[PDB]
Amino acid sequence: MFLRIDRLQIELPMPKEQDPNAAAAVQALLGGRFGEMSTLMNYMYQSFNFRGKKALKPYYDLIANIATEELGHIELVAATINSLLAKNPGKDLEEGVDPASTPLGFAKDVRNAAHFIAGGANSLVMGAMGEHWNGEYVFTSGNLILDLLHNFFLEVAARTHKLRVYEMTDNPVAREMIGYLLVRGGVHAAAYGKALESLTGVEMTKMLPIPKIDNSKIPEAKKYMDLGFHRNLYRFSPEDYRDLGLIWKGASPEDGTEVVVVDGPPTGGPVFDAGHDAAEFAPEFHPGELYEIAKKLYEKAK
Amino acid sequence: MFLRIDRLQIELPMPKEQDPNAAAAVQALLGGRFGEMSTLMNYMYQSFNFRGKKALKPYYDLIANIATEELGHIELVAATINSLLAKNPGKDLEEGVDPASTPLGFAKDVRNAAHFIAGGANSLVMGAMGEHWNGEYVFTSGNLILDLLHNFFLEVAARTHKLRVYEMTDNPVAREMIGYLLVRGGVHAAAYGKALESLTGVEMTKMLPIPKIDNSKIPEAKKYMDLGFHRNLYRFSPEDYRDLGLIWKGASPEDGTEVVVVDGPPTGGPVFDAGHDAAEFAPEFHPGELYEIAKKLYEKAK
Amino acid sequence: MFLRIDRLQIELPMPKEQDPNAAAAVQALLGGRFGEMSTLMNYMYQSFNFRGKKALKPYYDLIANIATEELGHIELVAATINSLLAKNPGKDLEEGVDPASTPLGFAKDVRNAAHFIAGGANSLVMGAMGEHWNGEYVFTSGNLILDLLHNFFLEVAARTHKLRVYEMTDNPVAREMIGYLLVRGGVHAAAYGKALESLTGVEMTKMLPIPKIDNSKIPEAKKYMDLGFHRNLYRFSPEDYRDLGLIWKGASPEDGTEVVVVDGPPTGGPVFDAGHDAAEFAPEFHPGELYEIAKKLYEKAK
Amino acid sequence: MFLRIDRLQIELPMPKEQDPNAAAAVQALLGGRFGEMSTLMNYMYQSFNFRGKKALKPYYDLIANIATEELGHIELVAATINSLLAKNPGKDLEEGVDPASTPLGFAKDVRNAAHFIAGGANSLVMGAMGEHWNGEYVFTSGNLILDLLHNFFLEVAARTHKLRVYEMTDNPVAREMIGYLLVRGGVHAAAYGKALESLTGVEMTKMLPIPKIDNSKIPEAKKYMDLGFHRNLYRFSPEDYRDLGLIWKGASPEDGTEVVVVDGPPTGGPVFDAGHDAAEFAPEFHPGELYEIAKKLYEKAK
Amino acid sequence: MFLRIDRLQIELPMPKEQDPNAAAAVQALLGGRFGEMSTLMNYMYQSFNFRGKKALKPYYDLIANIATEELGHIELVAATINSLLAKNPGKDLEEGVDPASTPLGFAKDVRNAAHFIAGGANSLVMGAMGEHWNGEYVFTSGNLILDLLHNFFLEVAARTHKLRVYEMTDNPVAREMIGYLLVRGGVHAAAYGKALESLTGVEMTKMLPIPKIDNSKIPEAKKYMDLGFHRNLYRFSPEDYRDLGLIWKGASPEDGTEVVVVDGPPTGGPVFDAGHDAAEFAPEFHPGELYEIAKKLYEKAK
Amino acid sequence: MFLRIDRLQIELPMPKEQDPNAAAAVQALLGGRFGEMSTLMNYMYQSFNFRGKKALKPYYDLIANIATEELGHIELVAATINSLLAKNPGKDLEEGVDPASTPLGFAKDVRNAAHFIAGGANSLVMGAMGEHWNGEYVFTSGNLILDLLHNFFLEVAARTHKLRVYEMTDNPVAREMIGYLLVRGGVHAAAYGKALESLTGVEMTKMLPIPKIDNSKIPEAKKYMDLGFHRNLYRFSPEDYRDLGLIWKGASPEDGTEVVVVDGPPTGGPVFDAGHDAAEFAPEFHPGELYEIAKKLYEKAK
Ligand SMILES: [Li+]
Ligand SMILES: [Li+]
Ligand SMILES: [Li+]
Ligand SMILES: [Li+]
Ligand SMILES: [Li+]
Ligand SMILES: [Li+]
Ligand SMILES: [Li+]
Ligand SMILES: [Li+]
Ligand SMILES: [Li+]
Ligand SMILES: [Li+]
Ligand SMILES: [Li+]
Ligand SMILES: [Li+]
Ligand SMILES: [Li+]
Ligand SMILES: [Li+]
Ligand SMILES: [Li+]
Ligand SMILES: [Mn+2]
Ligand SMILES: [Mn+2]
Ligand SMILES: [Mn+2]
Ligand SMILES: [Mn+2]
Ligand SMILES: [Mn+2]
Ligand SMILES: [Mn+2]
Ligand SMILES: [Mn+2]
Ligand SMILES: [Mn+2]
Ligand SMILES: [Mn+2]
Ligand SMILES: [Mn+2]
Ligand SMILES: [Mn+2]
Ligand SMILES: [Mn+2]
Ligand SMILES: [O]
Ligand SMILES: [O]
Ligand SMILES: [O]
Ligand SMILES: [O]
Ligand SMILES: [O]
Ligand SMILES: [O]
Ligand SMILES: [O]
Ligand SMILES: [O]
Ligand SMILES: [O]
Ligand SMILES: [O]
Ligand SMILES: [O]
Ligand SMILES: [O]
Ligand SMILES: [O]
Ligand SMILES: [O]
Ligand SMILES: [O]
Ligand SMILES: [O]
Ligand SMILES: [O]
Ligand SMILES: [O]
Repeated sequence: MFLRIDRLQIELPMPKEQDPNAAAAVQALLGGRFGEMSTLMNYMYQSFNFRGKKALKPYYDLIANIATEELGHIELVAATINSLLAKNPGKDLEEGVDPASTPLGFAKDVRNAAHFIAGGANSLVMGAMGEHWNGEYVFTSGNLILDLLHNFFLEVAARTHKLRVYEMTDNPVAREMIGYLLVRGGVHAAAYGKALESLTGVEMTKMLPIPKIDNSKIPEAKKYMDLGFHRNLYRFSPEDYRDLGLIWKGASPEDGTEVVVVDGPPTGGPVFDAGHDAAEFAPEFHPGELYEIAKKLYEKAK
Repeated sequence: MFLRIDRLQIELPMPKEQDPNAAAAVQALLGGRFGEMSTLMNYMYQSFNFRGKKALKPYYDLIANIATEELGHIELVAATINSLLAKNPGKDLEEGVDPASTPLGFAKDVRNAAHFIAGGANSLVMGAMGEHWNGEYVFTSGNLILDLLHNFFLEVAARTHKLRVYEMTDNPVAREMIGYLLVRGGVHAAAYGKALESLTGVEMTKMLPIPKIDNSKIPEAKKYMDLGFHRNLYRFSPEDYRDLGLIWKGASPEDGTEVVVVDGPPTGGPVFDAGHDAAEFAPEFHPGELYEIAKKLYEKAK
Repeated sequence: MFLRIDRLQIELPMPKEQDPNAAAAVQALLGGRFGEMSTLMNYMYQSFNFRGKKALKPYYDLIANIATEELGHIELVAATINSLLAKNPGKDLEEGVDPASTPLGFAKDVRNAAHFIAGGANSLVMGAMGEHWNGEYVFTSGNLILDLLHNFFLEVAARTHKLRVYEMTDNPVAREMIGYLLVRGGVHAAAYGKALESLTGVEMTKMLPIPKIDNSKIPEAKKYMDLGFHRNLYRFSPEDYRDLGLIWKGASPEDGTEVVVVDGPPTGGPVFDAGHDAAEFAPEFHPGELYEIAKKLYEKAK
Repeated sequence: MFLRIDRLQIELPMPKEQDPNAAAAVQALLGGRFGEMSTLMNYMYQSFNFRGKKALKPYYDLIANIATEELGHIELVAATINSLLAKNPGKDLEEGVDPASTPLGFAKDVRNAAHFIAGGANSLVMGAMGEHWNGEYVFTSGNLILDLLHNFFLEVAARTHKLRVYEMTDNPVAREMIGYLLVRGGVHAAAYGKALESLTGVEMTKMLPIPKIDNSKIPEAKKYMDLGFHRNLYRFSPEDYRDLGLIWKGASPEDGTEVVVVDGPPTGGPVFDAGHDAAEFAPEFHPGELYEIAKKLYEKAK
Repeated sequence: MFLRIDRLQIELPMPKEQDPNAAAAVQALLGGRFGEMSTLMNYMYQSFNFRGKKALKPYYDLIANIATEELGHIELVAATINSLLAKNPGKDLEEGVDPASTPLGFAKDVRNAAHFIAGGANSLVMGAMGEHWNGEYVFTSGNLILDLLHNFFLEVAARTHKLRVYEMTDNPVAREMIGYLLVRGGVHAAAYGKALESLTGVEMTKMLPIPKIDNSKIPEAKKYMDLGFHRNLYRFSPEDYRDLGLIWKGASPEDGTEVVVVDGPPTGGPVFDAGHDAAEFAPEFHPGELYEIAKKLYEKAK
Repeated sequence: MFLRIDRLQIELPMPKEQDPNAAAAVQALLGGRFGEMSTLMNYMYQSFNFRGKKALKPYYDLIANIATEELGHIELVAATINSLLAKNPGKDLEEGVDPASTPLGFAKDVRNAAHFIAGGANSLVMGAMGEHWNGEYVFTSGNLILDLLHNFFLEVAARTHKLRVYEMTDNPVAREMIGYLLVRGGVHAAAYGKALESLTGVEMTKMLPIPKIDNSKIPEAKKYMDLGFHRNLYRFSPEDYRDLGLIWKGASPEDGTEVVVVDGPPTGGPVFDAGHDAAEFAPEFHPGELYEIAKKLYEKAK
């Protein structure tokens, strides 16, 4: 079972203005083959399908727990996309938008028109070419070593996509999200590498980094490492998965320092609200009446 | 962000036999168009994309919270499929399997060979025809009423699929899961119906049930209604989404009785472990050495 | 624009038994790559996209008119599938079905479970492997000769699929439909062949038949040829497309006799009603109340 | 069976010049998930699959007839796309185009290059991201109420897409088509809402409009309402489907006025011919010889 | 550029019976995600896309050459499927087949009806669920180490699928092919492992075997190891790719013995001819006349 | 089996600078429905699946041999795309690229962002809309005439796509590749036309050219015809497929001159190396160390 906390894993800054094509690129990191939907769903299904949940508990704890962290990663990437697509972030009501004036004319020419037609200028479950995420992006073989090898690869392929998208987008919201997730994915690759070392004797962490560029070269990632985030494997559970430190121990590939298991989630930051976009009819063409209905619900609870 | 509890939402019975084609049918309820992946991802993305998270808070709480419940539903359906595919449920080691003896011969003739080739006799992210789940199964328009109308329909379509699959197999593991999720889906349809009533004045819950058959006629669903579980909307959050009762109030469609919000998840049941299946090399061809490695990780003194 | 006549293009026989796997095979002829959805949508879009609708009018008339015939062919193939899936053909009410008795148990083991889960034991927009029909099955290049060459090939590929499916099932409903559509497809291939001859001088009809087997060797096709139906190109329009005989003239490939345009559709046969299937909740679990509602709508006096 | 009339459901104006990206956006309304292919194919297959064609005749008439209207809607949207893609609308011959001069250079940079590579600058069976229409966009459950609920949703989701595309495209051809189809889809949603009211007692039409914006705010739609088109359900059949007025009666959601069944199709407008585009080789590189062949066909018919 | 030799990479045994469902399983090894189409197209595109073809030549030679071997592997797997589907292997003519006798009746009930409808009882470009091979099964990142890590994983995933299919069928044609390709895939995994060791210092070959079962335990693989074939990396080029031994050197993972480059292909075996299948119209319904045409082409004197 | 020669079928010129959208258009010719992957895989699978390999040998030789030529065509088109995507063609090391400077900013706005995210600025297995190539683009019926008719169509449809892309792209690398492949595809269509003439008596080559434009109007193609390349069917085999001249004889459709079989491949031109692109991490972020590793491999081979 799962619980939800209404916080992003990190706070995000506010864009100056909408950037459709940046959003379209960041979609690769959400619904593309090596996006956060893929790391999420790989580890989630592997955790369901895991054989030897007690006999191989340290490894089950690892996969089950990282799966849970990836839920917050799809959330964070979606928030980044939504921030880039928001007309009026935080503004509950805009008046005077006239559909006859072609208020979405810009969207005719952007890469991803689906963001504005199918979405209400919001994230979709797709990659940078509009390709919808698919379940064949999941590998769940039941063989622990084969799955872990897959997962080590998956994390460094995902890293490579994050680096490339970072190099496309100058928006601070994207750069902050990517810098943070470069550090988190670095932890995951290190953890799966340590798991493989324990099971096979092959020194997988010595292959890192892939590509051969340090996260320290990405300023936003460097800041998060200066805060210690590359050391941290958070236990995203009230009471379970207490044996993470049997694998998540020893040296960090980033700097050689001792890694640590942190009890509980980080404190994070606020969730994002894109506000009213009347031309998208989102959350309504003119939401004033619906806001009054919601206000009255609180009154009649008395 | 999210947390995980290492428990299924309910206790499931022990499978007494492998039933591949029953598993293949139950896959519709996991990765088909109207399976639990679809209710999950619809509500998850709508929750990310929600505009007016404070101004329309009761409705945000509702979608965000139901999304979180659906995480446990994909888990429960996957455990059911894994139960139907398990050769040696709960058993850490089977010896003496020889690939040359054709130990997967039965799998040649089953509907879903992928369960045995791609999976290690485990669940996959697909429906009853082998179709992998896809992101175009998600509707996230940004318009609150349009989304809620979609979701009401989605829940009753999903219910229809559950009823049809129930009629295909008398397997007790599958029927236990379906009975429970008929009740839970009944709550979700009722909740979206109540949300629509509040926003539009249209008495959507008076359309229920769809199809025109009562859950009380399904013995395994009646079991859970007899415990009161159709009344309960569980708040799957430590501290957030506290305004569910502004919508989740008034009469149950099942029996006219007053519905209630329950703070926190139900107690749950243990997770499922399919055990060793040597022919699937899962978790290893012979996992004895890996089990010894895992045991030695605990020798870590202190 | 289009009009509809509530009749199948031919009378079909009453199914005597459900035959799921025969239905699954016949789906190739509906939603597979070379099924009736493909001939329909190819000619429909080519007709929309046609350049020179006046300057090349005989060829426009041909494609526009054959497209219209193919609407009745998807209808006929769907009726055939529905006949093979019908539990109680023509019967408005069956009572006493109990879901707990596993009334869909047989469907667990059939090839196409989607017919029973997604469909209410009815046709779906897919082929013999469950693959949903897709728009990339359409070729609409704007170049008349290239399109016509495509269409000649399409018809003989479709014929090949019909012959193979015919050889898979001796079901009389399926064979009646296939015999008729072998004849109709023979007309379409001949017509596109004659169109190519007129534009290029290449004697395309001399390539027929493909494969090298005569329709006269298929008893159910010979039935319709014995009535003269291989001669007939029906003009499915009240007033338009009057120049078909500029192309549809000269010898039939079947027997060398003169072909003719028939103004208007053939008489047809009744539509098919699969009746009540309570286990599929179709048209309702118990439709008695809905039938009473419908009856009362007629009480509307005047 | 079906018949064809060589008229669009409304006349369309002529664009000043080609607008590739407008065409690419309008594709959502043709081959996207909530485009006219989807309303067409949903109602078409539901009509084939309908159980109780006599006992539930008013509802069968409704679905069967609306399906027929949607055939003219795919035609109208395709004509709109073709109008936006036409280089030389109405012009049968352009001379002097040299492929070596890069006459399609502009198409290198447009959103939808397939329009110019796979199509001969013509419509394709796809949406606004190039995604080909697929049969999984059809819902045909066999359960009348479930299907009608689906269809009510489908029409208002389609409306939402039409409004968004309208807000992207200032081209009169697009605005006229969309204004007209907003009114027609308004009729369909009202009709399915009235059908649900009759079967369930739930006042579905009171939910309209969705989104909460009146068609009267869209100038082209307002004109069509001033002509009475929101009242009209046309009977697209010579002799069938005569019981539409048992459901299609009472108040219009637009203005409260009495709705009416119109015997027969509207008179409509001319079909569209994009003319010659030599760089697309459409209908031929230089069609002069083919036009002479067609002329001679009329001579030799004497 | 490429050349072709009209020989399979090994001699295969004569099939003694048709086995449709065995063919359907073996399709996973052809067009599934981890089939030979995937190893082929991965290495082929990586070879095209390779940066540093001179500066990193040993690694280019390796990928370019293994790609070429995989061409013969798709050929070998297709021949195996065709053997399992052949009615009359090696026989040019069967007379007396009558379509009306339902000669394809068995095919109604097999898993893969497409083999008999779309194919003429022959291989298709698809996996074990009928899923057509797709280009998203290719990973071509341009980063040498990332690609090589991918390829190491790909080979051991492919091996896992081969082992599972081997366990599904005791058909001798299938098992001969699988035994040989277990050996060949073992060479490829070892070679990519050695390439990774050279570039990273990580002892990837020490992870082998994955799964933890030796090829020597599969009798048909041991057959080929007993001939020495696990030592051999064949250079499939007349004059190019001469630096393979810079990487393909040192110990075999199978037995610790020294591996070698073999200049040129192995001798091979004859190609397979499934013979006439009249019910499939393959190569014609009755090919006697075509055989006479072919014979007469040789009468060409000189 | 197959062999590889490290030469392109023709030399290609060097672009002045990267042209992403030209690359995206040329992708249609690689992985689109009528691209070189399709001609390749059609003929390859038809050759595997061919019945009567001896009795119909001239036709088997033709398909098997043309399949082999198409391998070099996917190679040539990929080289063209890679040339258009290369930042630094031929340059082994660029220093000073800083990811923090947004060095991929241009790629945010191009049509095909996947080239820069999933690819390392390299070719992908997809068409001009990002659609990945799929195995349903292959037709392998087992019926010789039906397949040959398909293949004649396939070649002229492919030609049409090549002409359209030529008209979009002024880059010499694209124009040279397309001019050459127009001539080669002209040979293939002529050859399949001659095969059909021999088997059927229908004068298929008289339909050529399709579209009705001569290759002589494309300057690059004209040059290759002036060199005689339209006459040449190269035998891409050491010793096999020696009966091509039984079909490949008589008049060329281009100019009436006698066609010829050439023993062996053409001499071709150099393969292409895109060089270092540090922002793509291709072949490494900074490949200096890897180049030193490769150098040392040659030293330690002594
Ligand atoms: Li911006
Ligand atoms: Li640090
Ligand atoms: Li625990
Ligand atoms: Li519970
Ligand atoms: Li239990
Ligand atoms: Li008839
Ligand atoms: Li009948
Ligand atoms: Li314009
Ligand atoms: Li009005
Ligand atoms: Li009637
Ligand atoms: Li060999
Ligand atoms: Li043999
Ligand atoms: Li350029
Ligand atoms: Li010449
Ligand atoms: Li030979
Ligand atoms: Mn992540
Ligand atoms: Mn991760
Ligand atoms: Mn659920
Ligand atoms: Mn639910
Ligand atoms: Mn037809
Ligand atoms: Mn036809
Ligand atoms: Mn419509
Ligand atoms: Mn409509
Ligand atoms: Mn291989
Ligand atoms: Mn391999
Ligand atoms: Mn080619
Ligand atoms: Mn070719
Ligand atoms: O991740
Ligand atoms: O991540
Ligand atoms: O991550
Ligand atoms: O759900
Ligand atoms: O559910
Ligand atoms: O649910
Ligand atoms: O057709
Ligand atoms: O047909
Ligand atoms: O047809
Ligand atoms: O529609
Ligand atoms: O519409
Ligand atoms: O509509
Ligand atoms: O492979
Ligand atoms: O392989
Ligand atoms: O392999
Ligand atoms: O080709
Ligand atoms: O080509
Ligand atoms: O070609």
